[PDB]
Amino acid sequence: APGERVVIGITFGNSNSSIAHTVDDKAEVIANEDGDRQIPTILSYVDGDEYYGQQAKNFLVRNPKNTVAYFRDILGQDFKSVDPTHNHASAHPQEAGDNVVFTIKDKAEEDAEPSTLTVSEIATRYLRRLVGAASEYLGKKVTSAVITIPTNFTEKQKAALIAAAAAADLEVLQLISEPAAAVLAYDARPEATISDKIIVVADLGGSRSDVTVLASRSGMYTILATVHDYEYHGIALDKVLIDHFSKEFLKKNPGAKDPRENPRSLAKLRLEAESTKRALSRSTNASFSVESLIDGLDFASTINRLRYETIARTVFEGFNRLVESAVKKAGLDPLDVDEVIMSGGTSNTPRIAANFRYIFPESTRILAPSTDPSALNPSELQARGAALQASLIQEFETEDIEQSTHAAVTTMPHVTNAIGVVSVSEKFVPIIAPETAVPARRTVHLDAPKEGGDVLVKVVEGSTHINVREKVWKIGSTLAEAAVRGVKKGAKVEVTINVNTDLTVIVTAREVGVRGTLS
Amino acid sequence: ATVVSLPLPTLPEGWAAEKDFKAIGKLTQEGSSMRTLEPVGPHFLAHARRVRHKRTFSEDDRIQAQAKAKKIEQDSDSDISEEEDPMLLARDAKDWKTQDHYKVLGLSKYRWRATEDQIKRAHRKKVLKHHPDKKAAAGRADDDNFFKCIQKAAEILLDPVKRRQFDSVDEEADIPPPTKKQLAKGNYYELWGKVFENEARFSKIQPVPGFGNENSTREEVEAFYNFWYNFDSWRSFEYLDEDVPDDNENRDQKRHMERKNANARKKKKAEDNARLRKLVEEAQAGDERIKRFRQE
Ligand SMILES: Nc1ncnc2c1ncn2[C@@H]1O[C@H](COP(=O)(O)OP(=O)(O)OP(=O)(O)O)[C@@H](O)[C@H]1O
Ligand SMILES: [Mg+2]
Repeated sequence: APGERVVIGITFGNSNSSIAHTVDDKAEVIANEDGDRQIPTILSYVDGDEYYGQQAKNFLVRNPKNTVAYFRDILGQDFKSVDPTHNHASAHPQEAGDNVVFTIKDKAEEDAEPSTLTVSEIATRYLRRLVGAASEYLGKKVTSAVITIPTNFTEKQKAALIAAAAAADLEVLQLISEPAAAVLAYDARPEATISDKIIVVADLGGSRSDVTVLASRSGMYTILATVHDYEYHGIALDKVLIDHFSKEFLKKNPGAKDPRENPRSLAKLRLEAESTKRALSRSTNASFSVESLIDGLDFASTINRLRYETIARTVFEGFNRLVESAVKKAGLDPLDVDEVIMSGGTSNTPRIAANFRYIFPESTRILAPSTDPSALNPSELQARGAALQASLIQEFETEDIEQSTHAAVTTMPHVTNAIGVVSVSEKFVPIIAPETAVPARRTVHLDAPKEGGDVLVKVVEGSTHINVREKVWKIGSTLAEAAVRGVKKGAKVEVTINVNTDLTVIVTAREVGVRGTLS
Repeated sequence: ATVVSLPLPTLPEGWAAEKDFKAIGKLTQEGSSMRTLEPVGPHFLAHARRVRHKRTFSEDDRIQAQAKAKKIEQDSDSDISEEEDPMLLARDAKDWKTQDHYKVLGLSKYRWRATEDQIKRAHRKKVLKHHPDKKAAAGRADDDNFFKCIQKAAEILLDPVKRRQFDSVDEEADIPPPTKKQLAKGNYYELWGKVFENEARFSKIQPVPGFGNENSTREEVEAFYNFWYNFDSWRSFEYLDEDVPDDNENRDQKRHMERKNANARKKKKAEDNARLRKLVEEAQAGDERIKRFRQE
């Protein structure tokens, strides 16, 4: 029932998931029974018992054939399109009809035939467990949720997700993009101030990378560009360390077999490399030790953050090439960006944030934990934004969400060029920012002339131009010319510009009045 | 209301209008652009309230054409990537660093003049097609050999510096000079124009003079010759370096091997520079524009 809904926010990624709710209109991330707030999206079975989260991540050694992981992408995807690279260790999907399936032993009996569960079945079980843990934490039964998704999920994938939630007895009020959840996590805070900003969302995960460029004006955001890279990521960061420590171990122990060829050894090396990576992401020095790598041989060594970034230098310029590729695809310049929010678990690395600090001018604000005191957890941004949206839409009727999420509401012709006024001294001042959305009315306060009196407010069109680098405005066609009579010396003149849906432009220039209409 | 510390223009003498306002221009559909919003946030919920008041039931189908007008979606184009795999490139032969790394990835048409985006796209396409787990299940034990070939090509061409090194060493994408008398039967200037632009890649100055036809002016002739005679190139031969056994750890052996490969690299660079100089000399010898210029 709409009046009795129990809503939460869910972030559902390839690597891990997260759950969140709202307390006193403030988003708070939920910890599960294990105490984890970033819960790995991994399922594992032992003796017919279902395990999830950290236990399932740990049980990779215990069960080769009962571990399922990296199944988020496979949802709503045909056999040809699905990629099993990250899933190579996990059960091989078998093409049954159009829906690949994993074959695992989920029954309790030791001589029982293993079940062949579908990807939808697995997503259903995982969302059921997530909802259940949210239910124990809340003390009430969770009934609803808003789930974040990337912008390139197909309609078939959305249908698969809603069907999985329905089979998990969870009704999805709305699917929102992770960049939108991350921006809302900041904008919906009490201390936040709405203002026109160019926002870059850099969601750097384990198996994926997303860079999205948005223009946020009047507290509402319009997507300018998006890029999604599957090559550079936390898995590659773990891999350069697995090879580095495999070389070190092999050199120290002559005649030892390379651990990379043994599945158990490589899994242990990845888990220990990930733990060492997070330890060196929280500290400047990290230890690396594994008892009995192979043939009973132990290994113990150390590594510093400087050596980590030195062996990982190539990915840093890969991320740079990604960010300039995205800005060029959005037709923008680094001088045009106001804020870059760095999101995802990998976003806790200080050196990447410093790299964007050197890439972008100092006027741009880099919202990352190591570069801003007021920053939020990059792994919590999406889940908190989803929880805030769930608390905002928990009372709407399903018809209200359906109508509010249609193209008739979202679509509008954004004014391409800028609208401003010409200033002269004995330059184009923008009033209406470019790429206006729906009806926009902006206000500016300008200085009067040296003595004042009669003053000319000439409103013209404007365009941005880069001069070699520094950004200037270029005055184009003239829109309107108004006059204010007898302005006081040193007084301020208030100028308002309103662009109505009808494309009607209303101009006002009253000193603190003249009004005009452009059809 | 934004406060700006900038002065407004004084009104010119003898200017007036009805209610002190003059309309000159207007906004156009060319001056605007249609994009679609993401349905998120309280200000969007207020906008949706207003739209539900104005229109109630949303005309999604009618406005689908408007949304289709100016929107960007993912472009899936594997038609060029399909290409052809004759005899499966020696039946999935696998041998490090000694094979063709543009045929596996369908790069024959583009070769050096390629884009990282298409490289990534082709890599993803043929990983999906020839993945060992995905497709070798049907008995294709040696498919992983091909997957290894895609992987090797992926690392070698992934980074700019090393991919440039490989291109520089063995691009295998060059035109031999048309010294043959049988070849020398068409227009001399067109026959030579292609070679200079083909090898012009390595120059320091990106804008490069490009020879020309008979009508080429004397100043252009001088500029072209001066630029080619004094030419700086970044062609390098490191990719051909001898590999080292992993067992070796001695600093002395590593130092000795490093010196040996460095000297070989210097020798290769010098011989390449001499070869380029020889080609430039042969071109000057063939050219008759100088003879025409002396005659004027
Ligand atoms: N506290 C941390 N410090 C540093 N790195 C971390 C931390 N927590 C997680 N990571 C790493 O960052 C990545 C997780 O990033 P992110 O939160 O964006 O992933 P996800 O949401 O689980 O997945 P997806 O990328 O599919 O959206 C992984 O590589 C993980 O190992
Ligand atoms: Mg993520």
